[PDB]
Amino acid sequence: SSDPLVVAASIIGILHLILWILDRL
Amino acid sequence: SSDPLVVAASIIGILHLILWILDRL
Amino acid sequence: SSDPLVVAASIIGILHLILWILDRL
Amino acid sequence: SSDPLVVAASIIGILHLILWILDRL
Ligand SMILES: [Ca+2]
Ligand SMILES: [Ca+2]
Ligand SMILES: [Ca+2]
Ligand SMILES: [Ca+2]
Ligand SMILES: [Ca+2]
Ligand SMILES: [Cl-]
Repeated sequence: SSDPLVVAASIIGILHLILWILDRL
Repeated sequence: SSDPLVVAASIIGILHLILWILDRL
Repeated sequence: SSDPLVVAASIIGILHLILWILDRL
Repeated sequence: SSDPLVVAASIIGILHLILWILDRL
């Protein structure tokens, strides 16, 4: 388990990557 | 809970994203 | 130990960096 | 505490930011 702040940041990071990929495709 | 180093890095990462967004807006 | 989601995000982040480096080299 | 992999990724992430800043300055 992780700090809820870290879980939040990890999710935001992944969604950022996904949106970036979709933008370029 | 997380290592204090990881908590620090997560906060820095989020603030980086926020500042980037504000810069572009 | 960390949340499996955070472990996943950390791995993705590192592989992203590696691929970026290889792309530029 | 965190998974050693996550600690490693957090350190790499921060050093990446620092080097980027120094490069631009
Ligand atoms: Ca806490
Ligand atoms: Ca420690
Ligand atoms: Ca933990
Ligand atoms: Ca969980
Ligand atoms: Ca492990
Ligand atoms: Cl963690």
